[PDB]
Amino acid sequence: TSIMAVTFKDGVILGADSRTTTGAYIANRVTDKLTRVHDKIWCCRSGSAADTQAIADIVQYHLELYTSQYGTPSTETAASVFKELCYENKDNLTAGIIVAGYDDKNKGEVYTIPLGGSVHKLPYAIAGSGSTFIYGYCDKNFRENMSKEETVDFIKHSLSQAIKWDGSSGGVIRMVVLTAAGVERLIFYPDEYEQL
Amino acid sequence: TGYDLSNSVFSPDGRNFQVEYAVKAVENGTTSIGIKCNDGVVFAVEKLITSKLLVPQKNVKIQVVDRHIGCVYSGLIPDGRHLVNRGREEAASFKKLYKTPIPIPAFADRLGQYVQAHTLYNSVRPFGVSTIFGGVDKNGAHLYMLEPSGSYWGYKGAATGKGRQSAKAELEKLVDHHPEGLSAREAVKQAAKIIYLAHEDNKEKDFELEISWCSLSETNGLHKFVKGDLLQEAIDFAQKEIN
Amino acid sequence: MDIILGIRVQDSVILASSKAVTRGISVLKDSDDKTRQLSPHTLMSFAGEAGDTVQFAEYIQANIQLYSIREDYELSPQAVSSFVRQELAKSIRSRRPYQVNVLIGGYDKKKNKPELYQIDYLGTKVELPYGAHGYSGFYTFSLLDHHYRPDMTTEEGLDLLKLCVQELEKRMPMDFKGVIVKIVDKDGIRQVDDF
Amino acid sequence: NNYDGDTVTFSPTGRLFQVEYALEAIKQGSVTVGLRSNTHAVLVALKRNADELSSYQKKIIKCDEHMGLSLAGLAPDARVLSNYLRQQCNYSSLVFNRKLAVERAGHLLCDKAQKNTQSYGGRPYGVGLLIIGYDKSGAHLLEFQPSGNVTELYGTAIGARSQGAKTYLERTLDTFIKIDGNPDELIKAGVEAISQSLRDESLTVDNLSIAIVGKDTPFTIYDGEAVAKYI
Amino acid sequence: TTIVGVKFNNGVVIAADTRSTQGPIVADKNCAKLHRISPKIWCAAAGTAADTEAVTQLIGSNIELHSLYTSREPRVVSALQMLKQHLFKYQGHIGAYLIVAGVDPTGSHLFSIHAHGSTDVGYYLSLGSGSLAAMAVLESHWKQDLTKEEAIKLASDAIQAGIWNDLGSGSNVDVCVMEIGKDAEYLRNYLTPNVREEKQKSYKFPRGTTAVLKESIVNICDIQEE
Amino acid sequence: MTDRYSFSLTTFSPSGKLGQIDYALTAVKQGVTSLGIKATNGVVIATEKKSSSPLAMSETLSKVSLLTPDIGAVYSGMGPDYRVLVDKSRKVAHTSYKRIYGEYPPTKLLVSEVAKIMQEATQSGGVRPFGVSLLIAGHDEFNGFSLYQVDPSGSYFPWKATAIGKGSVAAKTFLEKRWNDELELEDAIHIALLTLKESVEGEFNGDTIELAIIGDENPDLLGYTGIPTDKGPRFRKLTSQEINDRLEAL
Amino acid sequence: GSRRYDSRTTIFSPEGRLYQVEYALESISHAGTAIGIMASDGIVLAAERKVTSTLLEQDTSTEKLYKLNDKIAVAVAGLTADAEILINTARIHAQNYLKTYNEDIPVEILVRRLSDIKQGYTQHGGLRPFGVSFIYAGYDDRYGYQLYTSNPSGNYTGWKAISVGANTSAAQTLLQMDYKDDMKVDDAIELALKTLSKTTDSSALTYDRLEFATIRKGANDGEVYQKIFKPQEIKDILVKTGIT
Amino acid sequence: GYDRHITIFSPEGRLYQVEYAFKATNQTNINSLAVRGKDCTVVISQKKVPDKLLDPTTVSYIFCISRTIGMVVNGPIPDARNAALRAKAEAAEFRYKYGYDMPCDVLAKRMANLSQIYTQRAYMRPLGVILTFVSVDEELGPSIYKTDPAGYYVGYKATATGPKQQEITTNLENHFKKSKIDHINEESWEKVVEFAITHMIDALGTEFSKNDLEVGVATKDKFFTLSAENIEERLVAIAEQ
Amino acid sequence: SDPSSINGGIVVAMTGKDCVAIACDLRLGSQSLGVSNKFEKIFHYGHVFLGITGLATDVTTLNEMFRYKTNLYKLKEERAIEPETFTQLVSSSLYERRFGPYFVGPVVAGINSKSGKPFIAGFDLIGCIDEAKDFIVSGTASDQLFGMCESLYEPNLEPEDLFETISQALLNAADRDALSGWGAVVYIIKKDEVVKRYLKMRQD
Ligand SMILES: [Cl-]
Ligand SMILES: [Mg+2]
Ligand SMILES: [Mg+2]
Ligand SMILES: [Mg+2]
Ligand SMILES: [Mg+2]
Repeated sequence: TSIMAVTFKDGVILGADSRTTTGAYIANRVTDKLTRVHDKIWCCRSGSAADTQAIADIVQYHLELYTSQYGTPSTETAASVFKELCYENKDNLTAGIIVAGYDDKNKGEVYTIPLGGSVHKLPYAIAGSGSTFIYGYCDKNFRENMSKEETVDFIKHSLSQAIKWDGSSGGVIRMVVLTAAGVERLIFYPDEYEQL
Repeated sequence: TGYDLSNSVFSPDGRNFQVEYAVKAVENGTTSIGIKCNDGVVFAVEKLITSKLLVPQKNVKIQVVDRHIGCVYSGLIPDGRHLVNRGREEAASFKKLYKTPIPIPAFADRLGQYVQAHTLYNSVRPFGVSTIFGGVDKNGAHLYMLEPSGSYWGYKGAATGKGRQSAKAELEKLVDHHPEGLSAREAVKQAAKIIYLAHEDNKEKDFELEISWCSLSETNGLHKFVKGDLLQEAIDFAQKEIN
Repeated sequence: MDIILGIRVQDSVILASSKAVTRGISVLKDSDDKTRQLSPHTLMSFAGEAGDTVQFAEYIQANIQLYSIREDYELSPQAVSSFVRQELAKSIRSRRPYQVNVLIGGYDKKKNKPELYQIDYLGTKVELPYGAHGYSGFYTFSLLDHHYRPDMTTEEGLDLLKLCVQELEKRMPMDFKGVIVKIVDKDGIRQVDDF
Repeated sequence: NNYDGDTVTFSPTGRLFQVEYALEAIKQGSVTVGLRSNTHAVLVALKRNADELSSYQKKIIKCDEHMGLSLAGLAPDARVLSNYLRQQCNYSSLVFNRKLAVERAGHLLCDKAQKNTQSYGGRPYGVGLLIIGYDKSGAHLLEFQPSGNVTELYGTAIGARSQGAKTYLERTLDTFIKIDGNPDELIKAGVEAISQSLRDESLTVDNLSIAIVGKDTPFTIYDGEAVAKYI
Repeated sequence: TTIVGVKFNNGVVIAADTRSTQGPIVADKNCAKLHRISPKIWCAAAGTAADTEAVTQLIGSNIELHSLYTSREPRVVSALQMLKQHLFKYQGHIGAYLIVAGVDPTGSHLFSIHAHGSTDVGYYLSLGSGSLAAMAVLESHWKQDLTKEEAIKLASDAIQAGIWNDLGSGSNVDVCVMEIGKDAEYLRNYLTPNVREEKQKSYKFPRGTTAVLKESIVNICDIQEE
Repeated sequence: MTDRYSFSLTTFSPSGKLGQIDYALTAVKQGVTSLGIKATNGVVIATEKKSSSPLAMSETLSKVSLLTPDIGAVYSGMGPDYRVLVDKSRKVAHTSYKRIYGEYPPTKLLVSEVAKIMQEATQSGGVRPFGVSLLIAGHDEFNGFSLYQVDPSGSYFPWKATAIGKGSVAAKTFLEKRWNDELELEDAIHIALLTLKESVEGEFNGDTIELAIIGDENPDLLGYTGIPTDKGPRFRKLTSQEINDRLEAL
Repeated sequence: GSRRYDSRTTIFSPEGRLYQVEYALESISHAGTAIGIMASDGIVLAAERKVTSTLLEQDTSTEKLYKLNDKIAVAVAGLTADAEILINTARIHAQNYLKTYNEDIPVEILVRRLSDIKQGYTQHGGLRPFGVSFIYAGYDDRYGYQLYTSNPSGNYTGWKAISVGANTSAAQTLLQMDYKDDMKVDDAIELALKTLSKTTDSSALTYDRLEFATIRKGANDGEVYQKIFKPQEIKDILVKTGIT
Repeated sequence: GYDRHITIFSPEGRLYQVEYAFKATNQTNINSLAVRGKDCTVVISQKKVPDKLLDPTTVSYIFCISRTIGMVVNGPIPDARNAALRAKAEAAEFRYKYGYDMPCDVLAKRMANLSQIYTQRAYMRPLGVILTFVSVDEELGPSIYKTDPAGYYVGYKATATGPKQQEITTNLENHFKKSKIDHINEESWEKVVEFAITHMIDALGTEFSKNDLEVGVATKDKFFTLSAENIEERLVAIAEQ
Repeated sequence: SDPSSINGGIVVAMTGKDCVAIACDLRLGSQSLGVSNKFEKIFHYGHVFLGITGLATDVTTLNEMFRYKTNLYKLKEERAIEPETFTQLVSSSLYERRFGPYFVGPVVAGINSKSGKPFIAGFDLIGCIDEAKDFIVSGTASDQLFGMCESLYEPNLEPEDLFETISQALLNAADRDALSGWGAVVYIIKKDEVVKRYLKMRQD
């Protein structure tokens, strides 16, 4: 798995590969690891697919009930609910979740929640097995307040390398763009990103 | 008859007489008020000096919930404390799960549902307090008032206790004369005046004024008590207006 | 506990049970009676883990004595053995199982017949003409298979039992310090004091 | 009348009769006085005997090294509430290495008494308490009523004929507050106060009970020949 | 076990082989691995056979009650959500691996679900010890906009690949077709390519060959009158 | 915030009457008429859809409910009490029978379970009895067709034909004259419509009458093909058009 | 609180009677009469159905006579629904005993168990008692044929012949007059039906109104057979005994 | 006479506490109305702010239960909010468990079953409210389902609730007797709101300003409430024809 | 150590023309030690026959359990349980102990009294149903029985031919298993008569 979320001028973009493996067998080659917990709060999932799906479903329930009572939750609130589940059930979970969202007040925000259940607010975040290979690349090439096209290129190139070196990662590069304008899905196929 | 002997029993009118009897305990209590201002709220209360032996400034009636919400009440003081203790538990669990401090409308419903639950069963007594509370959240200033039935609404000004009619009239003048709004420092002065004017209903014993406030500019959106020179300035203003 | 034998003859059931109690290095006692009278015509001998054996036997004894008083009636050996089996079968899936093997020798006063039941710690019940638990059967069953007849007298049953004990005393490595022998018949339970 | 069968029922005028009946038990109880200066706080209690063969019922209970109370009303309820105070004082010390504030002790007693007034099956506490203490903000005196109302005071009295002592303290207020660094004179003022509530009986050696706490004084009770000095 | 699911134009098809095995021994040569959850929601099952039957019947039962409560025909997403939350709670100890397919008022659906509670979406799926053999066929011949006839063909070919190449799979092909606006058609033993040849010899014994000790009539009737 | 009613609210009065059960039966008497008739090859259950307003959509309110594929129920009395009993009856058919035996319960045993739930509301702490009488029609392989009545007490009786609620005394007399042991299902439906016309004041048509049958197996209503042993539900609710057709031959 | 509404079902009157038990017995006195008669070679259970309608499906109906196991049956008087709760408990107790001891439950042990359950409802729980009286007819190898009765108090007693429900005073006198110890099942059948025919509040005793059962040790080869009589068989025995 | 204090049968077979809960329903003196369009469901309710000290934005008896479901309440606000919070919780739980949005009619049934429990169990009182649920359901289309303190519920073509419900009901009955259809044949929700307000004016015989009304609108995939300025636009259009 | 092979034993069931057969050995052991030669493993509840192999305490416990349940079934239903219904009861009962199972291999055999149709079924220890047309095998020599049955069996055998086939299947399977044998029993079941036959076999 290779996943990342990146803040930019207009908001935030989540990116992910599409490969799911059981040992060396690719159980699913068209996986969707970008999952919606609210209209403009999404997450990237890494670790146990059962655990991260179970968690995300519970969060989506909590934010739906939050919205019924108190109106739209902040991205910080969504990250907090994720953290509460991950931290309090750390002994029985294997989950590495990046939370990304768009407010109009706060704009694009990214929170990463690693194995322990700690929270870390960052300008961008990388995670999953394939992320190890692009720490160097991402640190050298990330800038703050990039345009939409620059940020798509940054994610595309980054995950292209993560896919190249990590056997656990592969397939299509899915992306989800979060801005004031709305929610845009993007997909990029092997023949496109491999030649970069 | 017998419909008023047990809580949660509908009379043939459709009324819960035990809740209406709790209101009588509220009406018997000292006067308390709330004023919504431009960027915050001001709370004030009448404290009856039963005797010279009461230590001045010590028997504090206004209570803070979290760091941004003030609560004041009239009626049975222990019932009010019990309600604030619950409010603090609700505000703590909200912040624990959702990180952000509890919004004031959210907090208002937490108290409301709890108070309402005490009108559902014969094994409990309704709350013998009306609670005026509020503060500053992300959406600005909010002032609420909550009754023994569990009913609450948002207010521009709020008043309860023995001198409530007097206070309400004074609050209605401020609303008419200041449509653009009232400043925090003005609201402190006006709160002092209103408690002094409302003290004609409890004129036998002398009293002690207690004021608190949350304001985005004056207190950084945190609840604080009005102390020292600012309190004395408000007492002087109030004393000048009655004479 | 080590050796417990049982043999059902024409008109009685004979139970033979070892006298030794060993705690690791030393033989602490050489006169231990590994049996409880459950009712006037029902005897249970037992062998297994220390503590559990006696605790179980006395617990069964109390329950059958309670039944006797409540109904003013002695349960049949079959009924007693079924009750005992269920308790052991209940025990095996517990937090800490009773490790106890039993033989139940009884005389059914209604049918006028001796009856011997073999029940292991798992709750495995079998009605038999002769039975044993542990390694006791390995040495003795070949002799019992050979000599046993259903119409034997009590004296013939005791002589066949002596042959079984002699074979045990010859070929077993452990010194079990002889056996206490008890006979269950129409007149009740009695101990053979010289064996 | 119809609304006094249990604590859960308000009357038509908004009164809780069971609480008021519990309040009545305090008025029947023997007089006890509390008063303080800036340095010390004093409890003085008139103990009551059953007859001439009997002992005098103890009125003062120690809660910690820096806090304690006097009772008036049902003594077993004072034992329940004082035991609760002992535990809360003890919890504060063990967990936070912190002596429990006297104001916070009053808040805890208020909330414990309140729960008994709002639920079915329970009854209000039938006792009034005068808590004295010396904490990080100096000397303190509290008055606890089983309605839940707790009140911080310079001086007070509860029990039968307590109004006489309470009027005296109201006159003497300006004098006794200034008795700093002189424990004997503060006790004298407390003994003179409780004397205003006596009729027929007078203060004897096994009748009187005095307690004191202060700046360099742990909460200590004086009974028997230890109070002969003040008679 | 080999089980597959294949989406097509106006619905979804599932298929399965018919071999159940204990270790290397074949217990049932004509086992039914296709289960009805509701009339138009079926699933193909692999893993521990008791667990698959139990979890299908439990969710099927709760789905039926839900359908009666809501006055609505059951949805595949409801069967999926109930299956996954149950399986997740039991942390993989209920060894059920299912391909869940069906039609409902929302449309046609195809999901997989694993024992630990993870779910998956696809146009073609395979599960079981023959899943790699089946998926090879599916990856070679699947296309978008398959007809009903093409999907049945592809699905049964994928099961055959499992039958012939996987030792854990064998015997026959069961198929179920769930088309929008139609009754689901369960095709039990759709293919039968493994009929045993006639034996060389009859092993019927002469009567009286077996030695008997005792005969008796067994009373199966209740206690009689008179 | 306690449930302090751990004691019976239904008790024996000096005369031996269980007051709350009697008062529940009085509530059933005020309820709208419903009936049941058993034929040789089926059972019919029927009632009036007493619409509380013309703006209400009376199709959304189902007085006749499927409990299992071969069992149906209708009531007289308090509708909300009926609705929750149907929910409990459907669930108990699964939990205490289908999940054990892999088949739906026979009519008499499902009735027994419903009866048990109603008995418990007559003796348990802090509850009143259910204010309904149920008529449960059903089929099973070994008992054939059957019709049962269930009262607030928990008592149940099997009937050839009966009626409950408003005009039950008159309706039962009407059914005694018409019923015989050689009725076909169509004859029973005809008799059901004749009986029900007497207790209805206003409009009498397929939109104001609710009627269902337990009859032949309906493989068209099963929803799937391929299993020979599953032949489809015997319960069928008649449509508004199907009722109006039979009202012309009335 | 809730105390206000509590009837207090488990208290003594000033006279030392249990109010609710006494009122439950009054309820039972209005129920259809049930008669049990014990003979040397069997037991008869006869009982009168209460509701008469021509439209009641009699052949599939059961309000009076229930089977507890193969050896024991009961005749019910009182609330049928209350009886079914207890009957199912007794059925379970019988099977629990059979599982434990591998022998059919002795009649008295079953009767005591049910009677103890009834007793509990009179001493604790604040619930109304069961408005049911049972006649137990059974057989075991210890005491042979046995008749018992239990009532809402939880008291039980053994009988040679007994009635419960309506007109028990009249019924018990008639039984006491014509019962003898050497009596046989065929004679006891005739006595039971003659007694009901005289005590009935109805104009005449007919087959559609009766439930009838016999426990005989007159099964093939020394076994015990319970026989719940069918409607046609009740009609035949009414003609045989000369009542219709 | 304790059969009037708790929910047990009176000798007439009546539950007086249920009947008195229905009377509490009209304690607010507010009338509500709900109607269905082609693509929408509109609910209107009177808004009365008697005190000048009240914040009028916080005075509401319309609730957003889920995205698709709205709920208007006739009855005291504490019981209204009790029902609102529960309906929100039930709608969220349903979506989590069964994987699709709770239908309006199913929520109504659930809340009705909860209300039925309070009529049978003694320790719980009935809530003194009538709940009118509205949505555009994905299977059934525009939907109105109403619940009361008896535990009764039913679907509606249109409905009215309050002190003057009969006058509004008969007005609506007469309109649908003319048109001979189950809905307001109108494309835009704006005009369906204009119909709802117009027919309330005719039935009640009173004129409305922007602050005297409160409006809720259900469309496909969202329910929302109109602001005072959105209502003012509605009132201008009514007056201009 | 393995609970299913401590005591030993086998059951086989077959169908024929208008009949079923079920058969079992009579051995109970404690591993190598032969304990009883009279431990019957086939029981019946009305006209439904249940064979049970595996751990002997659970064999006895389940027999007592299904007797209990079928007795209560009969009292409530007013009819004897059928093979199809009983098979579902066995499955339900085993699966309710999913994570602490009875160590058994049950086999159901009988004829449906209404349809007259021959029925057999088998289960694993947690209740998975194998509903075979032809035959069902169970126990410590199940492999041996699978081998015998697969070659000896042919469909629609008459009762007296089916007796020979099932007997020879059991006997020769048991003689290749250390933990089975010590006698054998064969039930031939027709719609309204059942014959029980004890077989003569080697006693080692
Ligand atoms: Cl519900
Ligand atoms: Mg790769
Ligand atoms: Mg109630
Ligand atoms: Mg061998
Ligand atoms: Mg050998």
